[PDB]
Amino acid sequence: HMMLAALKEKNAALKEKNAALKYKLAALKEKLGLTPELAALEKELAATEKELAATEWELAALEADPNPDPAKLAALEKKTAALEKKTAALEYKLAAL
Repeated sequence: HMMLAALKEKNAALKEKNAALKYKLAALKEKLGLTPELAALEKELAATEKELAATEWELAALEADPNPDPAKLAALEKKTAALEKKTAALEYKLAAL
């Protein structure tokens, strides 16, 4: 439960970051036009968003489980860390524009 509570908080921060990146992306599209780089970053943001939605389903099932599988919890933890790195990389690509 302790490790699952932290994963829920990390997921919450990731959804908030993804939303703000959406508004930054759209703002950059206005300032610079639809450049091929922005189109690539939008495609990467849309993908990352879909993986974030999928892992929230895993959080919910693990929360409902009276004895949550440590293996599934560890799989979610590594997936959350990968998405945190992917989102931070996308944030840097956007800030560089």
